[PDB]
Amino acid sequence: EIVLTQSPALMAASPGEKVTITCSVSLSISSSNLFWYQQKSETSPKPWIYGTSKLASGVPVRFSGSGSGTSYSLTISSMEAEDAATYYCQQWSSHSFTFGGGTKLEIKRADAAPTVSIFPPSSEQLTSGGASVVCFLNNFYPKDINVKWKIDGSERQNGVLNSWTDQDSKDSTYSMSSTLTLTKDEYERHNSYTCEATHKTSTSPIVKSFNRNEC
Amino acid sequence: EIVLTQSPALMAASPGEKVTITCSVSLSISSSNLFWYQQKSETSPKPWIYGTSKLASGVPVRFSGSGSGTSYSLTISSMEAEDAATYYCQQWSSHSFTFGGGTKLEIKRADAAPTVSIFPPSSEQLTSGGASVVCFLNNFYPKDINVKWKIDGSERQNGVLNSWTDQDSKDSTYSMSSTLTLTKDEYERHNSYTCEATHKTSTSPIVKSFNRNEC
Amino acid sequence: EVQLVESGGGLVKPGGSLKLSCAASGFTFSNYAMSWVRQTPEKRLEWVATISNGGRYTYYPDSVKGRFTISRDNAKNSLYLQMSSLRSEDTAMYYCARHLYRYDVGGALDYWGQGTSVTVSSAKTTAPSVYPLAPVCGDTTGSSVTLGCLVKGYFPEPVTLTWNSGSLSSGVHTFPAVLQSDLYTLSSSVTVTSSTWPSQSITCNVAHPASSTKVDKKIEPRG
Amino acid sequence: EVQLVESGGGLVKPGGSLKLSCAASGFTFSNYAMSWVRQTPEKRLEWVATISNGGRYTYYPDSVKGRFTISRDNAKNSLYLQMSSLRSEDTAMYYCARHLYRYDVGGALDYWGQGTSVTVSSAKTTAPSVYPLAPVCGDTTGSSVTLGCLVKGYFPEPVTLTWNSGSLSSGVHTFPAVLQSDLYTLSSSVTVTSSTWPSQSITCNVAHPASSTKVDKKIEPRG
Amino acid sequence: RGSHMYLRITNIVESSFFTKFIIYLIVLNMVTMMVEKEGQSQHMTEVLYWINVVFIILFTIEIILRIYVHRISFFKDPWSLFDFVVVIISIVGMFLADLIETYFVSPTLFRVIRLARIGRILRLVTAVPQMRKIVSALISVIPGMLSVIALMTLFFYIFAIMATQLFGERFPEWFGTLGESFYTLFQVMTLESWSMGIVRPLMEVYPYAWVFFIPFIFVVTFVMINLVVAIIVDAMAILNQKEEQHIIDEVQSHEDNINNEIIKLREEIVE
Amino acid sequence: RGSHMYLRITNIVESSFFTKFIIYLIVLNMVTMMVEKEGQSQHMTEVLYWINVVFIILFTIEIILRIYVHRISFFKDPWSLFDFVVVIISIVGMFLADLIETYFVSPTLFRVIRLARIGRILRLVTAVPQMRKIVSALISVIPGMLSVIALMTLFFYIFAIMATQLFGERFPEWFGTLGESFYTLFQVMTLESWSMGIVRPLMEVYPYAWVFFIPFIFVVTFVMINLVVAIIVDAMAILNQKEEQHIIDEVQSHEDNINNEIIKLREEIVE
Amino acid sequence: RGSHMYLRITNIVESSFFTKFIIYLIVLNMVTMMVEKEGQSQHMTEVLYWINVVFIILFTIEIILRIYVHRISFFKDPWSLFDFVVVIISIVGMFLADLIETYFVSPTLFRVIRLARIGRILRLVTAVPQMRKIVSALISVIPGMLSVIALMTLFFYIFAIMATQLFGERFPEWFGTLGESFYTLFQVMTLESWSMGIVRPLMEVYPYAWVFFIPFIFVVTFVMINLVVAIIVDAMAILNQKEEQHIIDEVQSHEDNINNEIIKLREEIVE
Amino acid sequence: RGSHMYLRITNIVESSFFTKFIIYLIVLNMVTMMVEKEGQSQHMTEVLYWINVVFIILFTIEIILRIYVHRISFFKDPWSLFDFVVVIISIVGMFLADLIETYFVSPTLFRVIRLARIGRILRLVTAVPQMRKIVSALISVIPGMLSVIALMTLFFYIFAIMATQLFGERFPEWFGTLGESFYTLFQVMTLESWSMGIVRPLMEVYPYAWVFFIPFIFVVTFVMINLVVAIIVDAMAILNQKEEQHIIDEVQSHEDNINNEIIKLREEIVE
Repeated sequence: EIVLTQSPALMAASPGEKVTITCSVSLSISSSNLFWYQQKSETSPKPWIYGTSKLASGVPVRFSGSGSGTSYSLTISSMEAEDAATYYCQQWSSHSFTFGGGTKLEIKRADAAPTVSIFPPSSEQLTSGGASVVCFLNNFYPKDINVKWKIDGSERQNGVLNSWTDQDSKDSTYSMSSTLTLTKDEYERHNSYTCEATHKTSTSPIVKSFNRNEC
Repeated sequence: EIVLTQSPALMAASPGEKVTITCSVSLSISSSNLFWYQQKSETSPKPWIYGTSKLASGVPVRFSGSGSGTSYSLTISSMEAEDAATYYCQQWSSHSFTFGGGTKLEIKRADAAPTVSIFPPSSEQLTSGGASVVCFLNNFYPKDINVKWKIDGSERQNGVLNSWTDQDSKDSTYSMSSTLTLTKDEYERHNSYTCEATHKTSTSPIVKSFNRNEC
Repeated sequence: EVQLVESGGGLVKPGGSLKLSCAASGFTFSNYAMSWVRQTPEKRLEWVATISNGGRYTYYPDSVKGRFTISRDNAKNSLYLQMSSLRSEDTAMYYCARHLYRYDVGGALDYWGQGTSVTVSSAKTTAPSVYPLAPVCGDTTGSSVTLGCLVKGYFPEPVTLTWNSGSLSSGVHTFPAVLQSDLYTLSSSVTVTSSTWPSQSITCNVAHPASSTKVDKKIEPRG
Repeated sequence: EVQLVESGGGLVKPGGSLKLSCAASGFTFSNYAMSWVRQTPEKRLEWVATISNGGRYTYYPDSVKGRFTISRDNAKNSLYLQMSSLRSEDTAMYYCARHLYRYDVGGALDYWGQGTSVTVSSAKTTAPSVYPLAPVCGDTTGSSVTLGCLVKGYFPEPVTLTWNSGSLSSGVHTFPAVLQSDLYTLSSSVTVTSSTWPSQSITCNVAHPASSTKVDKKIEPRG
Repeated sequence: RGSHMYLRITNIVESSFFTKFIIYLIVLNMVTMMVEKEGQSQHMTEVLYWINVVFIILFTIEIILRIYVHRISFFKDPWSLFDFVVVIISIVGMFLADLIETYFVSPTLFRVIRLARIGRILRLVTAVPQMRKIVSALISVIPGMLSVIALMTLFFYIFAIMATQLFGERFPEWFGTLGESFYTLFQVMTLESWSMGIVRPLMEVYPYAWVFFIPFIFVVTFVMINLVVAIIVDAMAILNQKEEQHIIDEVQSHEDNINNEIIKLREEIVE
Repeated sequence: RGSHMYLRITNIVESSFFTKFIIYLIVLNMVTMMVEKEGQSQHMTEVLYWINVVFIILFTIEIILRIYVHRISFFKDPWSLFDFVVVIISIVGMFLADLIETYFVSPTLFRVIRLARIGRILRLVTAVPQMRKIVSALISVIPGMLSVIALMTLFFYIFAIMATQLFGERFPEWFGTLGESFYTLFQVMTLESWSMGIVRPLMEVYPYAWVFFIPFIFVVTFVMINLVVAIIVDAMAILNQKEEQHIIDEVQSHEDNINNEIIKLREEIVE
Repeated sequence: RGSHMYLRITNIVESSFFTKFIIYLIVLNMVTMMVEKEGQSQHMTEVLYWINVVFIILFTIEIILRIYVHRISFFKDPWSLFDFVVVIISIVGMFLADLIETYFVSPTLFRVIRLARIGRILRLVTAVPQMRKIVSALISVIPGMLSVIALMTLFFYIFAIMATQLFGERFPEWFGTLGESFYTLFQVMTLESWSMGIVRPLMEVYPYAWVFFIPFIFVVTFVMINLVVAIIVDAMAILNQKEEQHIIDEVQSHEDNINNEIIKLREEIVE
Repeated sequence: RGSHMYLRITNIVESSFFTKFIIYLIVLNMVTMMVEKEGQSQHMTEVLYWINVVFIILFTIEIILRIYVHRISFFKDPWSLFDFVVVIISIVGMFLADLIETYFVSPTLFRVIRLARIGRILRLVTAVPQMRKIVSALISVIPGMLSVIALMTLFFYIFAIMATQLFGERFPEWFGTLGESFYTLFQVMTLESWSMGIVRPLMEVYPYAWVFFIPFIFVVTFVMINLVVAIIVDAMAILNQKEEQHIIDEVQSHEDNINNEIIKLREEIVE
């Protein structure tokens, strides 16, 4: 019933940096009963530290853990790109496991502008009775990005849909897609469409756009 | 060092028939020390009878074993098509395993004439400096078949090559290929080629053939 | 190797019931206590059941007491979680996990299975629409071009998308799904040199086993 | 499950040396004696080595005494057969096999691995020629037609052949290889309706990993 | 007729012949219960039924004879009391067990009415005089043990309380309840897998678990040793007490011969 | 009034009734401590609380009475001294436990305050006279064992030194430290999995490991045998000492019974 | 010549030298049977053969000599009777073994003819006087144990019947037949893996299985304890019987030494 | 000067002080060998070196004093002989072990020269009078066991021969050689995993293996019981011999007092 809280929730860290993350416990617990797990994207958690400080088999000795009572921490002496993961602390008491909220390590690269692309619907969707204009923003960094939809001058954000990737582990850029879905007629009686893709690298938005009289 | 001998070496048997195969031992052995294995095409042997008579886990109770001293046997009360396999007896004594020669069960279907085909070389093989005329005999039964190669009237068996399949377990027909390999010129100065495929169903050979002036 | 594989999962309706199963290999299963751990969609982990190594003692949090039932068969080397009166709260990846120490019903979870997703929702299994994203008639510079595939209107989360049977396992992004009106929309981007486009080589291989659906739509040149 | 997987094998020269390895799973490896069994090309089975469960006792037939050496590592759960002074006699599939009873160094072999082929020969690894067998210009009746692929001039036995990436897993026969002058010739037949022929759909997928070689030649229409 | 039969019939029941005769009847009845077997002919089952009926009436006249002579004293010898119960149970278990199970149906009875068989085995203790001797000897040892058995039971209770609270939270299959802990400590007392099976797994979680079980082993081993030593010196005291008296009796015999003659030496002065 | 109360109240406290009375109170207090249980009504908890209060004052007046009579001697009988400590702890463990833990917050105390329960169980030894007898008998055996226990401890130390330096490099879980080695050798002494669990795995690396442990088993088994034999022959000596003297006393009785007559006869001969 | 040879040759066969001489021959014959080995030279086999022939005739003349002196009494001493049989078997096992197996062929005989070796080892008991003493002492203990061993066997039979009918349906490898149950209960009596190997697996199906086996362990341990105590107090009785008589004899010495004087003094007073 | 020193210096060596003083020196030297440790400062190592040098010379004067008084008798007491050897070994092991290992290099010496440590532990037996007493008591028990130990060793040899031939063919890790079979039978004698670990696996292959090992267990258990019973009744004989003589002496005292007075009754007639 003990609650475990972790800080920070996200940690933008750069290779070679000393990283330290904290697990705080709502009660004093035995240091032998606090554990750490590492979970990488779309895999199950793996044990990482047994008790407060004993590394699990195969954990790089750059990892360490320390703490007692109500406060515990995990440290990387110098981050590596493979360390980018979510770390969960865990305790056991009474007869219940409880887990920390997790801390997501975010590998820090340098600024990268989005390759912005845009697509009018295929006529198969028009024959399905509607439309969805699509905008792509591939291999940008940082994650924070605004996409912004104007449709013959006027904005029409009412149907905007957004999906970010994680850090692609190819170069730790992000990607994003944006879609504005429209009715059959809200497409065919309008000509010019734009996603005013503005990004931390590009205060001038890329404003990749198309017209609907040609294709 | 005890030798185990099995009879028959091949057994053409039909579904529903009672099948019995014998393992004879050059010395008296304990019936607890004689074993049987079933090996199916391109798989490893599987244990089948433990001691003279205890069936292995999952063996269909149509199988049985009996024997003592120098003579042992395995019996199927009524053969099924899945029983088609090679059966090995095995004993252990002193410190050596010895195996019987094996008995191959041959399912008995009805007579089936070969679909006979013949092929002149592709010009890729001619540009390789030679030729190999090929003859196919697919889905015949029984296995026993003669293939016979004539080349502008005269036979030229000097380069004949033959490979049979096993029983294909689709319908327990056999297949066969035959090839006569020839030099560049022994092809290009001759016109008519034949494999005089004669079969137990077809005392008139199928004599599938081609001429070499067209293709 | 130690290995754990969960099975079951899929889609349930609220109030419904589902049984998860976990198969264990590479260790003396009867020497270890076993647990089930949720991971909710916001990635919060949550323990839901524990069973002793002999099966005689079972533990649950109050969120699932009386709804769930953990059980094991030491002969089949398998672990079960009967879930009942399921709720939307219970939508999560469910992991099967072995305890670190033998017989110890506490401590830590040293090996975790791959998980099985359980969706509890009132919506209905729909097949995916698949629309080509033909590029704008414009710059089309050919040195590179962005191509996309849009997969829409399905509901059970695990669709799968692939470009040309995996030959284009580069330049791709497969964007996480999102829930419109009770239905997911997914999209993917591939960026390629014109050395393969325009051509049918750009195949969007997409599957939705929850509706037994597969199609291989082509991102044909726009005109 | 109990499982055994052999590894090593391949081609050796006479007098040469090779080490086979067997990996065991799903049972207490250190409780069982283990054996190696040959199967020669004429399918005669022949036991070649036995090791006790603790590794302290080893047994061999006189055909291989002093040439072969069986050994095991109970921690790695693995079994080895060091073969030396190899001869053409020793060409066989080698199986790793567990004994039926625990500790018993005799009795029966209750589980067998899949095997690894060992070839001892003086010849040289060649890549396969691949010739289409375009059908005779003649009846060509289209309702069915026999098509063939000829794979020639390689030497290490395990080539693999496939028709159109396995989509034509019917009507096919893959004929066992045979040894011309030190080189194998293999062939295969497929019989198909003209609904797929003449076309490049008839792909002969063939591979020879012993020479890292793969090609996908087409049985084009003859003319 | 009259008590002349009672005098004569006691000379039967108390005879060495009658005792031995009944012993062989029990042995033969015990043997027939060895060939009873589910996989057998109906004819074998019918023959065994009649033979088993022959025995049950034949032991019945034994009980009747023994009651006829010993009467009110029969129902006080624990050995004769046991034989009586077994004959009664063996009557029910052959001529009424079906009539019971067909109405008071319970799954236990198909397993409990077997007791009529086990009882007829134990008659081989009751009939054989050398067996009554050894069994009564063993039973008479028990009263002297009660105080040390009570102590051991109390030590077990204390350690079971402690082991439940110390280890039961994380090893409930061994210590999760007082009953679990009692069983596991009994296993530890017999030294059965105590280290490799119990205490080494515990010390992966509770490093000082050895501080519990090794003192436990010393205590219960020490108490078991002293229990056995008590039995030895108790039985020795029963011997020595006999040797002591024989020496004292001979001292009092010697007291007689010497003193009752040395008395006369003062009156024989008249000679 | 006056010492007539002290004389009369001793005739109560020293009475067979009062001894038996306290025994039943301990039995009932032990029974009540068996139904205390987390899964129970608040009303049951409030009731059991008052009953547990009733006992603690009722045993308190017993201690006061026993001190009032025995005074300076009470604080010297180890049995009375134990009962006194138990009442003190049983007061603290119910009316000051929270007052302690609220300041000296220690995680051991949540598990140590149980000691008030265990102490009240052990009073069933102290109150029952037959139990005091067996426990004092057992304790009196210990002084005679100290020399052979010291020897065994010294042999264990020597073998633990060697076993660490021999096998600890490669079997640290069993011999890596002197404490690890001590524990493993104790396991071997109890013969628990000694061969299949310890020595056969060792001989997979150290073929002559049997030369270490088999002589060890002989030595410690021989010392254990002689330890037990020493206890047996000590108890027998306590017996024989009685039989010896009784025989000598009756010899010295016969000494006087006769020599008094050889005295008289020499003066009687003068008649 | 004549009986002077028989008188003199007895003074050889009954001599301490001849007794010791035969002992060394047995030791050397035992040593030679240690170097016989399959991996050896033909020349070593031929040598060892002749040496084994030398012994067999040399022990043969010993038997002839011992029969020649002891005659009718030789074939009644069990020790001499054993030595005779061993020489007979040791002749057969070297000069007729092939002649037997070539007609009465049996696979047991290939393993049974070893018995000629085992018998020649056991002669080291029969020849050494200190070994005859310990073996006859051990054998003399057996008659006293028969009643308690018969009881233990009967308890095993009863529990084996019950354990088969209770657990054999679902644990046939341990209780499926009366023989299976007998073996498992003997394992339990030795406390070998009784809990972790047998009773805990049973309680995964039969939670109250502990109610069967824990009382069983108590009973058979109690019977085993009393069996051993019986052996101890029997051996002590053999001692005390000697001390008793020696004390009585010296009392009866003192009887005469004094009573002879009380006789004389009454007539001496007449002086 | 002169023997006046020898008279005075014996009053040192034989003093209760000197004995106790040496005991504490051994204890302190034993303690210092507990803080010796690889992970320590050079300064701790240098300090311990000098302290260990102080002890080695300090025990040297003890040996010199003890030889100076006991001289030719010193080299005959096994206890004094042991102490001498240990001092010599402890000299070599600190001032010559390196000079040996640097030339006569062997991997055993780095593990065998540790013996200088183990020897200085065993001095705690030799110096303490209560420990010499218990060790000499234990050793004196051994001669009485030799005949039954020889019998057990001979039975083991016979069963090891049989077990090798019966089971070693297919279970060589347990019975493949006489040495394998000896070890496995010793495990079976200790009852360690005898059934679940050995005999049950065997009976998968040799169904009648129980006919071998269960009789084996009975024999070696019976011989072990009689071995221990012999030790008990041997020690009891050492007691009862004393009780006997005291009674006989008092009978002879009583003989003296009475007879030497009853003599006078014939001469006192003159009064």
